[PDB]
Amino acid sequence: SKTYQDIQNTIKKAKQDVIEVIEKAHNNELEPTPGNTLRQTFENQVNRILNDARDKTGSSAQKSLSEYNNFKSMVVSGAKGSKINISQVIAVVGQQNVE
Amino acid sequence: PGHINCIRTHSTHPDDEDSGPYKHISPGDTKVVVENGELIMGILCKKSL
Amino acid sequence: EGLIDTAVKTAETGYIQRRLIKSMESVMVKYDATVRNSINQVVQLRYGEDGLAGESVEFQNLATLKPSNKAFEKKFRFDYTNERALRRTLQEDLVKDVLSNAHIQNELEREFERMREDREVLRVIFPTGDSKVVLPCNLLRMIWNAQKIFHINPRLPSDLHPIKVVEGVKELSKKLVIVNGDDPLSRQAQENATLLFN
Amino acid sequence: FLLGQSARDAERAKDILCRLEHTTLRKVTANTAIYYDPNPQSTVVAEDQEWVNVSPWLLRVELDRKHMTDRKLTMEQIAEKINAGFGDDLNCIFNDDNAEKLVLRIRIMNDDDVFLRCIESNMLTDMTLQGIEQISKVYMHLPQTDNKKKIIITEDGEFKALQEWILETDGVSLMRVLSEKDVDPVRTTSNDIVEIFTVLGIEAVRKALERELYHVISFDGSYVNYRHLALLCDTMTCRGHLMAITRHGVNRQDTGPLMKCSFEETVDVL
Amino acid sequence: KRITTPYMTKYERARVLGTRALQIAMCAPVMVELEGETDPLLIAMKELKARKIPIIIRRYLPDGSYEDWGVDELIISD
Amino acid sequence: EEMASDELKEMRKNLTKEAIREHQMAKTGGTQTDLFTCGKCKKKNCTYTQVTTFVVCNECGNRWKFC
Amino acid sequence: DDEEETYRLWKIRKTIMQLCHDRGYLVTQDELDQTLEEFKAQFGDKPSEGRPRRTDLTVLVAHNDDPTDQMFVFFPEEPKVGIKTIKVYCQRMQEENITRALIVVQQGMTPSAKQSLVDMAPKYILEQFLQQELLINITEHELVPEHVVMTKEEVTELLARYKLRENQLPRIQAGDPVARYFGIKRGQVVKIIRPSETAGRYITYRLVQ
Amino acid sequence: RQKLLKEQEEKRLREKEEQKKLLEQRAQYVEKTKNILMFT
Repeated sequence: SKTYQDIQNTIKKAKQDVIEVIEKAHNNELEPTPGNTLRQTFENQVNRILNDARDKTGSSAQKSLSEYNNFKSMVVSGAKGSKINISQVIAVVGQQNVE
Repeated sequence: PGHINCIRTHSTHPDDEDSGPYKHISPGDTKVVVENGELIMGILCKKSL
Repeated sequence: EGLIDTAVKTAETGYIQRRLIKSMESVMVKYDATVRNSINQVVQLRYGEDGLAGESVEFQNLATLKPSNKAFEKKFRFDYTNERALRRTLQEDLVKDVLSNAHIQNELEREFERMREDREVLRVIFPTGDSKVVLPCNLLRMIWNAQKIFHINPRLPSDLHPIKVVEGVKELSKKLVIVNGDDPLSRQAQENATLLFN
Repeated sequence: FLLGQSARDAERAKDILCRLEHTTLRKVTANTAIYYDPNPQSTVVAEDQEWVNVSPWLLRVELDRKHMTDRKLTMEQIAEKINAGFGDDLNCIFNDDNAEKLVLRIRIMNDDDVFLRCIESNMLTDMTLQGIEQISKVYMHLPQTDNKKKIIITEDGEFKALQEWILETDGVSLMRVLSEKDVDPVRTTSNDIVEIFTVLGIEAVRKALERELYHVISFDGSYVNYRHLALLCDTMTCRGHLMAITRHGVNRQDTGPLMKCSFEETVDVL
Repeated sequence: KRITTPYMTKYERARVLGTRALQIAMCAPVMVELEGETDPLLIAMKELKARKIPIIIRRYLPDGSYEDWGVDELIISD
Repeated sequence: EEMASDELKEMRKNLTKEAIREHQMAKTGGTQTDLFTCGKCKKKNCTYTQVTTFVVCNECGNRWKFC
Repeated sequence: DDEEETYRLWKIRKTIMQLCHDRGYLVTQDELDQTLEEFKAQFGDKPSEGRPRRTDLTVLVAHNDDPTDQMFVFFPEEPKVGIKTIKVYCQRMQEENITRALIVVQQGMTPSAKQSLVDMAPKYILEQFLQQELLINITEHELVPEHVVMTKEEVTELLARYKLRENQLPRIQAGDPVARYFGIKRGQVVKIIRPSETAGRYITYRLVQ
Repeated sequence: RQKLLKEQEEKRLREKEEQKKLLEQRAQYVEKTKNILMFT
């Protein structure tokens, strides 16, 4: 019930950051990153922000489990699963990329 | 079986443990150590089995 | 998207594997310890450039690779001047022998020189300092098993003269043969093949 | 991989990148307008550049400034190239590097109306002002992993990997690249199989194929014993030429008719 | 002047065991005292362990020559 | 280029600097830390990425992963 | 261009000297690794209608053990070398007992010339090298291993050791840049030495055919 | 110490061999520059 607060705060921060990036791109401040065009660098920054947010949420979720938890036991044993699966189940799924 | 000897690390083995003290006596029960085919330390996982 | 990727992979990889198998289906290792094909055309004078099965090979590390020149000197030289260290490691009936006798000293110096030559060879052969290499026999595990069986108790002075180690290694370097034959070309190939392992 | 001092500083590597990147008029030109100006001194447009220098038509090919500075060019070499490429048949009156507009003036001296259109088109499409063909654009990225960082044995002994600038093209020339100065002729590979066979040799092709195969097989973290890779590489480089694993490379070998029909082309080989 | 390896490869060992088992199953004399077993394959394995199989292996070389090795001559792997 | 005015020279220098910077490639992202010892160079500087945690050497550039 | 042309000529000369040293012809340690400053001070550094003109920087080098065997290194000025040029070169070579040579052509020679080159093969060996291929010494490249041209005696010894027919050995066509670099012809085996990661060193052989 | 000294003098012999090779190569260059001259 506290991990939910942390996750919600992180998601809101990520949303605010991406909105700020969009505002900067609209008002012509985000300069093109070397080797990429304006749209390419805009997309790269957005993707990096979302991935950082997802990783932060997953780490917060992982650190909030208990030794008696079964997902964590099966992941540390490596029998079937991974940390990203626990992250998607509890914290947040993430970006649904295609191609 | 037999007298096997091998060393393996557990999945949840903190990297900042070998450098500091408590190298041969791990609080988290990691750093699998088998001598003469007898488990001594560590928790078995996919890394060892 | 994932399902479509899996479907196309399941259709393409089969053809790839089929083409790979139909191009090397007759290659084999003849009794002449050499890899050929149906036309008896030699493809490799030794399987895998070494002539070893892929099942009995484990990852290892090269101690004499990527050291520091000062560290390499204080780990493979066997200083024979500090008699206190010898008394701590070897027994009294060997310290006097390793001190007085100069043949042992010359032999050990030659061993260190050969070690330096091997280190130079490794450096010129394995650039970028990659210690992780694959070799047949895991020597560290064997040494550990010997310690655990014979009860070495690594605190007391052991009874093992360095000359014994030098001669034993030289004989084992002779017993392990890959290119049989006393011909100069045969010996050159034998030295080349069983080079990294030695 | 840069060889000279350019490997360290990016200032002296940008010129190398520019000289290895194909630049044409289209990349530096911004506008191109033809005018039927009768008298050269009349100058229907307002430009005080022809009277100082001194056919009833001309081309005003004004160039861009930002692109020209990015590639670091000068109108002198552009005029020299545009005059030598088409023989002593035109007269390009370049402009000084002090005015704001980078205007030019191409005139022809000795059906004639479309000749200017054709010549402007065929020069704008392809002229090779500074660079080689094939190579479209070149990147400039520092090495983050040991697979591309420079390694030198230090006097103390430790390897001490060095971080040096390296380029990443998008084409295949190799031959014309290695000859360029400030280019290590020892570590600049090509990432192509058929190209190296016409530059270095069959053994180099074998090694390159081995490295590429190992790269593509170890990218997902998997591991395959090197013996298998070596055996495949040798079988593909046994007859000197690069035999293709397809039906067009294995059936050419003198294996036997019963073995060729198994793979493919049954009735043809029989 | 034999240059082939002095060890018995797995392929040769398997084929020799199978052939000896087939021969024993066809009412052939054994070359070891039977401790009370009947499976011909087990008898063949016992003979191989006892190094009494009356078979000699002919290893053909790529050139065309060959070498005759006897089961009781070279070392057995397993 | 040498005969150009001060303003023109400054503009050309700025354009050249911008072009040189834009020609570069963006560095690979990651969490840089000194808790992992790279086996290819012996240094502690490196960057990790969680996905299995891939280890990227900072100075030596040793690439590895931990499960 | 002037400076670039001088640099290209110097690089070509260095590559040719290195090539001759690799084959076995005795060469100065000085000219083997001479810098460009002495090259300028020697010829004149004005290739554009000046002193360092082609056909004057040619070099004749004799073999190490066979001082009677030499080889010329010409530099015809014609971008598209014809047959008359090679004809006069061969005619002038006929005065000496020389047999081998090396032609450095600006651009690819006409197909009609290759026929003449191969026609005089049994009597006067001569090959060609485009200047674009001489600006770099391939033998020093990382991918290319260290080749060694073998003698007939040791080739026969090898074939007899493994009891393997020379036809069964790997193949390498004469068109291979390494093959032309060492001048190896048909019916001749070349030793290869590659750094083996699983065995340290591994030596293989390839017969040219 | 004496073995070190004899190794040093052997290196001196190799240095003298390098000198003789250099002088021989110069002595043939004096003749070969004549051909290089008459060629043009």
